[PDB]
Amino acid sequence: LIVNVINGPNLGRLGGGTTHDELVALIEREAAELGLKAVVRQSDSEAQLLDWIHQAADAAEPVILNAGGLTHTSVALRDACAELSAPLIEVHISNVHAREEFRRHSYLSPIATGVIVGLGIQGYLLALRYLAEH
Amino acid sequence: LIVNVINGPNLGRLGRREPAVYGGTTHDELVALIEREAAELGLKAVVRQSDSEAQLLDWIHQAADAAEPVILNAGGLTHTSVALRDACAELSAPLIEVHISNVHAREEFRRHSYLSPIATGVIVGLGIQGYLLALRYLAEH
Amino acid sequence: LIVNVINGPNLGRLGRREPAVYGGTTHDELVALIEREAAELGLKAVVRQSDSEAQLLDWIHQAADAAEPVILNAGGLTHTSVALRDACAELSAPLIEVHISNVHAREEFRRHSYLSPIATGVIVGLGIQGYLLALRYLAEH
Amino acid sequence: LIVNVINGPNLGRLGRREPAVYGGTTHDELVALIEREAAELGLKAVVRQSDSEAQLLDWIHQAADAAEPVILNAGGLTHTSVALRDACAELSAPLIEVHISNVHAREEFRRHSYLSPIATGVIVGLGIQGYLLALRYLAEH
Amino acid sequence: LIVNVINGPNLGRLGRREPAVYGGTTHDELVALIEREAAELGLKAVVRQSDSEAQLLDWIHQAADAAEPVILNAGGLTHTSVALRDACAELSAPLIEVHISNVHAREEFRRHSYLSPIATGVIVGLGIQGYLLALRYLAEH
Amino acid sequence: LIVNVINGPNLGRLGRREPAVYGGTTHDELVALIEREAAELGLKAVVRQSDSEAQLLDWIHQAADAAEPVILNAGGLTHTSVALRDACAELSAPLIEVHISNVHAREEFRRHSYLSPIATGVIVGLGIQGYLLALRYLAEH
Amino acid sequence: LIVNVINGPNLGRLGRREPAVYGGTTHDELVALIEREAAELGLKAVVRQSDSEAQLLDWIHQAADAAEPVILNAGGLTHTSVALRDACAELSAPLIEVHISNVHAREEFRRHSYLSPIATGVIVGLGIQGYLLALRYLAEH
Amino acid sequence: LIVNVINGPNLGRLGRREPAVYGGTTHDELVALIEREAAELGLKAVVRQSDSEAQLLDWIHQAADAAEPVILNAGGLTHTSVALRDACAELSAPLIEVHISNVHAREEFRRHSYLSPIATGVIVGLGIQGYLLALRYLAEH
Amino acid sequence: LIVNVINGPNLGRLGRREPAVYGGTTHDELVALIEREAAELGLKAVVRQSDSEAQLLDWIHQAADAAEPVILNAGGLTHTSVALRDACAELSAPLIEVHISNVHAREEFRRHSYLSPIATGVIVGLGIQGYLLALRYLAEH
Amino acid sequence: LIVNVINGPNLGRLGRREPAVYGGTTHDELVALIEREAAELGLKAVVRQSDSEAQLLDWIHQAADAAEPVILNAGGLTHTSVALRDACAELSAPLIEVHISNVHAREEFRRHSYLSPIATGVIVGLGIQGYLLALRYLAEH
Amino acid sequence: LIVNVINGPNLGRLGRREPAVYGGTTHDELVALIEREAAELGLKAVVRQSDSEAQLLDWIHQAADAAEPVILNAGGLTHTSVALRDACAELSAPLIEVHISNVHAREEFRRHSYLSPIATGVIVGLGIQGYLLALRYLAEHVG
Amino acid sequence: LIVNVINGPNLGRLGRREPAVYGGTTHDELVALIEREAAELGLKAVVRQSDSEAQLLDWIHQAADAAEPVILNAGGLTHTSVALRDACAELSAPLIEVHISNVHAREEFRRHSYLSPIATGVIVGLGIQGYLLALRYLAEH
Ligand SMILES: O=C(O)c1cc(O)cc(Oc2cccc([N+](=O)[O-])c2)c1
Ligand SMILES: O=C(O)c1cc(O)cc(Oc2cccc([N+](=O)[O-])c2)c1
Ligand SMILES: O=C(O)c1cc(O)cc(Oc2cccc([N+](=O)[O-])c2)c1
Ligand SMILES: O=C(O)c1cc(O)cc(Oc2cccc([N+](=O)[O-])c2)c1
Ligand SMILES: O=C(O)c1cc(O)cc(Oc2cccc([N+](=O)[O-])c2)c1
Ligand SMILES: O=C(O)c1cc(O)cc(Oc2cccc([N+](=O)[O-])c2)c1
Ligand SMILES: O=C(O)c1cc(O)cc(Oc2cccc([N+](=O)[O-])c2)c1
Ligand SMILES: O=C(O)c1cc(O)cc(Oc2cccc([N+](=O)[O-])c2)c1
Ligand SMILES: O=C(O)c1cc(O)cc(Oc2cccc([N+](=O)[O-])c2)c1
Ligand SMILES: O=C(O)c1cc(O)cc(Oc2cccc([N+](=O)[O-])c2)c1
Ligand SMILES: O=C(O)c1cc(O)cc(Oc2cccc([N+](=O)[O-])c2)c1
Ligand SMILES: O=C(O)c1cc(O)cc(Oc2cccc([N+](=O)[O-])c2)c1
Repeated sequence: LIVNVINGPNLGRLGGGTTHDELVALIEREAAELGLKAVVRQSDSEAQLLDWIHQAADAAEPVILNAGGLTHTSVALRDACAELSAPLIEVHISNVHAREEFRRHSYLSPIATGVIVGLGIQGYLLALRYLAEH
Repeated sequence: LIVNVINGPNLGRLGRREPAVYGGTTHDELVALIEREAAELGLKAVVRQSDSEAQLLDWIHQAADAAEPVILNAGGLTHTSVALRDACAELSAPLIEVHISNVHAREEFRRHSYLSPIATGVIVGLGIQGYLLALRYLAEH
Repeated sequence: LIVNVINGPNLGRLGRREPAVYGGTTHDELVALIEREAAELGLKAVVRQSDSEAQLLDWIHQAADAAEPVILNAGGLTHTSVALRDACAELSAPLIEVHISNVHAREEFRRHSYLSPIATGVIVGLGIQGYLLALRYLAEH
Repeated sequence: LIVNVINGPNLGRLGRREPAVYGGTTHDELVALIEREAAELGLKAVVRQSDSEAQLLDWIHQAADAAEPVILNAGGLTHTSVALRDACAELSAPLIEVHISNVHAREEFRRHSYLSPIATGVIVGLGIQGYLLALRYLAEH
Repeated sequence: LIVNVINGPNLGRLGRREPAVYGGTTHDELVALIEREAAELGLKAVVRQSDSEAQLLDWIHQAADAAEPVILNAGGLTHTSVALRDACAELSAPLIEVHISNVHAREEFRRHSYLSPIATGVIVGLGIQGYLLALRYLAEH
Repeated sequence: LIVNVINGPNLGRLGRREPAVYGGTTHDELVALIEREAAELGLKAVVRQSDSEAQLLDWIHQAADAAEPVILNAGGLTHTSVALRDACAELSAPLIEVHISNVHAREEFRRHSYLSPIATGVIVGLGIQGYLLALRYLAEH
Repeated sequence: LIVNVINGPNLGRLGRREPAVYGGTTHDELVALIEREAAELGLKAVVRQSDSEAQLLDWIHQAADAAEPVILNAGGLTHTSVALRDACAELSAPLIEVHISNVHAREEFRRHSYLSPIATGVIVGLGIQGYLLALRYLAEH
Repeated sequence: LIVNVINGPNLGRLGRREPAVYGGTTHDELVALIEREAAELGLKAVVRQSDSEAQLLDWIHQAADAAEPVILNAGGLTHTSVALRDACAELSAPLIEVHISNVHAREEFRRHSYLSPIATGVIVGLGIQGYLLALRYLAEH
Repeated sequence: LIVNVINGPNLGRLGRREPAVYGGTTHDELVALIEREAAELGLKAVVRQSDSEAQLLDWIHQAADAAEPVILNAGGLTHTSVALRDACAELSAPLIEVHISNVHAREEFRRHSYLSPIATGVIVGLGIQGYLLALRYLAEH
Repeated sequence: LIVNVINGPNLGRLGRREPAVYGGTTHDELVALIEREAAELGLKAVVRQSDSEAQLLDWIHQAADAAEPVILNAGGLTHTSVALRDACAELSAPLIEVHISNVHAREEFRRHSYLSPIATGVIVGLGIQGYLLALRYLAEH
Repeated sequence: LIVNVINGPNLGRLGRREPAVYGGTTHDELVALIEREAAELGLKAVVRQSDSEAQLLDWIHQAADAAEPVILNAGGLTHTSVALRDACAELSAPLIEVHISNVHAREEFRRHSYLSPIATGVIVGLGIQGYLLALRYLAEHVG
Repeated sequence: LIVNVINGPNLGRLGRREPAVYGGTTHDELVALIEREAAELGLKAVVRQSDSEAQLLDWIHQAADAAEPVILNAGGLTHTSVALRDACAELSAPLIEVHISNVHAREEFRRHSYLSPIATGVIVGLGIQGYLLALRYLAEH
């Protein structure tokens, strides 16, 4: 089945050392090393993430979500994310607890299945093979 | 490469209580899943639990001297121990903090960790599968 | 006369989610309700929904320049957009903030709203009805 | 059938100057007017006012036995009474919190309320009519 | 040999509402229970409930002046009333704060008390038996 | 020319206890002291006392009507009662808050008051003379 | 039927200090005192003291399995130990927190406990006798 | 009997800026007024004003050495200066803190003083007569 | 060199609204003014405005790519957006944060900025001229 | 047309180290830089520095008497001195608070100013040129 | 005669990693420094380290019962232990609390201590010599 | 080597004031004890005292241009003065904060210091012997 990998603001600026296009490629290759198909999408717009997230709620598909800094400010994002009936994994490339004190709070974490933080790009792959239990 | 998995207070219990939250797999079963699964990655995994803060510091020092990676679920001490943060700050190999359960979905005092700011990173919410994934990460630093 | 009923993010999507919190009626059903009711009262409701702050602001700006009353349920944005608040502060005719659910009976953070300080009034927890009680008011003033 | 409208401290003083923020309507006019509209909706209003906490509680307890609805403007006690909060908690018919001024547009302390969380909804800053709209809510259920 | 058992606002409704937090047995039977038990220990119990803060302060003053010990469940007034604390602050005989429910296992606000700092002791969450245990302490003092 | 002198909860008990913290002069002695002073200043002083919040409010309402100055010691309601503050916000004539002890040298919670922001002035720590000095102030306007 | 009395750090030197804040009663005198009164009520007290969190933790584990009750005085860990809180969360029999002193009359840091929200109830500031009253609650259930 | 009237920073500009706020009376006019009150009261008052913190401490020292009461309006330093507070704590004779305007009807930072806690009492918001009333209080001690 | 002037939400409504808070100059005038100054110093000024967080982000990215300096006014996103902050973080050229009004004179919530920490400098409350002074700096480096 | 530039504590040490946060030019060189720069604008600048708060206040007073503008760099006093604030709150001509370094990128206590709400505007983080641009703002409106 | 010198969690790793921040002296070497310094002054120091809070508490009761001075560096526990503060409150002989690093130059949570308020005095940031100056303090008083 | 011993406000009154807290040695004696002790250690120690912040800033600048160690007790300035902090940040030789009394056992606001973060070290509450121990440490370098 399908896994939605949604990246938030500033994530298209990637390049860790890997770029975003390279990240789409490693996520997909792996997904396929499992019975999984991955759809990686990226936008700097709250309304666009909102859209993708609704689309995943109607589909009832897992979502992986690294929301950038909206992790820390968006409730809109949280509320439309609660409805998700499949797992939600929150991913942060860098360790947000080792930075400014405001990064140590997330409107998403409470409603996520789980959260992976600070393990780099591999945060994405790790999450995929949590999901591969359905 | 050796890997240290260290489990703090109350992890000896498990999954003898609170299946809804903490799972249902025994601590023994867990030693066995971690070990077999690490062998399968080409690592050797030493796993221990202890309810004793002093003992966890000892093992963490040992890791520091031997320069080995650490997978640490400090349990309750996660939210209270500065002593434990300090011993871990010494580690030069990766330290991953693990939570079986999703702390951000419980009492607010659990949303705070003295260790996170000093780990390489954190897994929370993913159940037992959370170790193992930490293994995979370490498997290629 | 003319009244702009603005609904923010995750609205739309009404009736397709926790019926325990938001009722079971659609966004298309609510609008029918709103604009039938507005006639009963000799006004013309204009009802819209966007998940885009930028969009919601455009609408506010428009109601400011035509000096039309606004009934606004800003959804999530309510607890976060100083921007959204800055737009409504310019309104020269009444502004009524409306929440479907009772925000005072949920997570503590839904209890502060950037918009209320600068609204004429606020209706919370009266369900979908809240919009129609907002209409009237209005009708009077 | 019966709907209990109840006002707290200083509301006897309505109309009679203080009207930059509370209006020119006296309390007996408001009584007349809530009953005028209540009748015109099929309901029978019982409007009462007291400066006494113990009297307010006593009225609330009686509604909780009669299983009648309560529209409550507790004035200043909104912001401080847990006693008033608790008495309202047992109400099985709707409770509607109502304020004449926009509490969010004044002193910071006025922005908290012990009542909201355990009420069905709140109406704030609509003036008098705040009351009439709560009656409208009730009539529709 | 004389002991005052003073019950604050809402306690009169004990019964009667939410059997799962406050208990099944009503206020009259609480009186009756307490008086039999105070007699057993060779004490005369004067149990009294009011919804009126001024009434409570008065009872308290009488107790100060007669140097009688006092057992107190202030109700909502525990978290809010400095007057009450000031009345209490002058008892020469012991003063025991009692609450049927575990306040700490509830809303944040219930967890602060004006009374505890100037009380001899505090008994909480032990149900209606808390009053009886309070009588034991006094019998032996 | 009438000055209202108004003492809230526990001032009934002045002199009866706490010799160092409040002094040995009783409420009656105070009432007399205050009347003498008034009629040496061209004034008429009515001194009342109540442990009831409702009564205090009533008296405030009556001063607001007659446009008369108030010297007010609210005791424990100073720190807690928003109802009081609002009643007081309506007086056309000067309001002077008075405290016998130095509230600033005691528990934290006593250092804040709801009254002073809306009072002409506050005299604190000056013991019984507070009232007589406040009288003098009013004699001068 | 068996009751677990568990005392934490510092409690091993009762009476060896401060007749003022705690009793003039030693630990063994208290153990004798507890065992005896326990027998009177038809129970089996097992009183046990440790300065060690790890050892406290394991006594709690045993009691959770044995499905026995627990009277817990954790000492300073009361205010510091999430691990202690978490071990107790699992007890099926009642948990009752006991404190010789009235903690609420001391440093503000002593006025918060991690234990209380998960306990059947709490007894504070009633000296050595707080344990004997705890036994009475359990004899009763 | 010598009283010391000390005025801190900005006070030399009275009358020349504001009010009211600070009244129309100038510092020179206040000097004459305190000289006439001092005569009427049968004592002495030495008024001095300085924008300098160290000047103020020196004067305060001399008063602590000469056992003289102090009346102090310390201007901005009231809110910020621990130096002045320590200096004041030493006074054996009474210390009355005076503020011309009502500090409680302004910015929240004005509502905290470092002086009130170690002062005999505080007069606030009676304008310039504040100084006069405090001189009268000292004419008892 | 080329300077980017970016202006976020509501800045297209330069009065239009609130003359005494933001000034009488419109956005179109500001552009022309900015361009005279640019030209008068030999720079190119690109001025652009949007009510969209995504847009501003995107303009920021292409300034980061072009290594061009940015004179930014996020107008409200300033207080709320950490995303916006993350984008400016990559600016290698200098970043000037500009506010037309003095935010320190306004509600407290305007007094924190997520941007200031990473800005080169900040100019606040000099009205439209803030932008001009910010070019003048970029001219001199 | 005089403009007063006022520098507070430690600004006499400009360029005597550190590199780094404040720049290489010393206070004597800046004094002259500014005077030259005011003359090219037709202003006449008086630059003064002092480490004495009284001095500063005396200086602000003369500007208040002369209706003259003021560029103030209070240094450390900015975060601490309510006395400076009130001084300044009386200037009828523009007040520009200037800081050489970017206070928002240093310790959190440096992000708050008592001056800012009463200045006309604030320039932060543009180094020595801060002063130069404040003159430029002043050569207008 | 006797001074109890007690070190808490983590002090066993002094100078054995990392810093800089805490000097480059081993705990063993510190034990020696303090003991020779204590002899020069005509005192006998007992120097103990433990990562175990029960062990720290235990040494403290003993110091309380013997009425001997404690010079204490509780390391991690300083910021978190109420258990430790209560045991220490019993000391009627002088209690001087020591820190090798400057706690006020570091993370906020390190700037509060449950121990300072019941200590005679505190030395912070004077490195290893913190300990010696406390010994000198004890020895300039003495009757 | 020359060591600068700087004492702030109120420390000239040392020894003639609550010896309970500051002990009974005067300030002149203190000068001698320090001078003497410094000689046997082989250092020249200049000791200075002022109540004036400017005077303290100046002494520190001199020490900073000299590159000489400072032993500093700012008294009350420690908790308030940022100006003082910044003057000390500039010192290249070690700086020792010294407090005669144990600040951690007095009022809470004394438990913070603007100086400790930037000082080599602090000695607190070991009385006057603290200044000597600061010399002893400086001789070691
Ligand atoms: O994945 C994160 O660790 C993360 C955490 C955040 O608080 C924000 C965030 O978005 C970005 C914030 C800055 C930069 C980049 N980037 O792609 O170079 C992404 C990413
Ligand atoms: O792994 C966690 O998510 C976790 C988080 C905590 O805040 C504490 C914690 O330790 C336990 C706390 C209680 C029980 C069990 N258990 O083994 O059923 C473990 C574990
Ligand atoms: O109208 C509300 O009660 C409300 C309150 C909020 O704090 C957020 C909010 O946005 C929504 C959040 C989730 C769902 C829906 N919906 O109507 O399907 C709306 C709506
Ligand atoms: O209904 C209110 O808006 C309201 C809110 C309060 O916080 C207090 C309150 O009581 C009053 C407070 C002041 C005046 C009047 N009055 O009827 O002129 C009423 C009324
Ligand atoms: O006894 C208590 O547990 C208690 C705790 C409180 O915070 C308030 C209190 O007063 C009441 C508050 C609500 C209800 C009832 N009641 O007797 O049904 C009593 C009672
Ligand atoms: O809340 C106060 O700080 C306060 C201040 C007062 O001057 C009076 C007051 O009411 C009383 C509070 C306690 C005692 C008495 N009394 O006259 O025995 C009165 C309370
Ligand atoms: O039992 C208590 O009231 C208590 C409360 C505390 O905050 C701490 C505590 O641990 C102790 C702390 C100091 C002494 C003793 N003791 O039994 O001599 C016990 C005990
Ligand atoms: O006496 C006061 O009300 C007062 C309170 C303060 O917080 C500061 C204060 O200092 C002054 C602050 C500004 C002006 C004047 N003045 O007399 O022209 C005095 C005066
Ligand atoms: O939130 C602010 O502090 C803020 C400060 C500004 O200088 C601008 C700003 O954005 C605006 C918010 C509201 C209106 C207008 N406007 O251009 O009339 C701008 C917001
Ligand atoms: O001008 C500033 O940016 C500034 C900000 C402060 O928080 C304090 C301040 O005073 C000084 C603080 C340290 C040094 C110097 N100096 O002249 O080298 C000045 C200056
Ligand atoms: O002595 C200190 O400055 C100190 C301060 C602390 O906040 C903790 C502390 O214990 C240690 C904390 C970490 C390391 C080491 N060590 O001996 O390398 C000791 C020691
Ligand atoms: O030396 C101290 O511990 C100290 C701490 C302070 O917070 C202030 C302080 O200044 C003094 C404050 C009051 C008196 C005296 N004195 O020398 O009698 C000094 C001194």
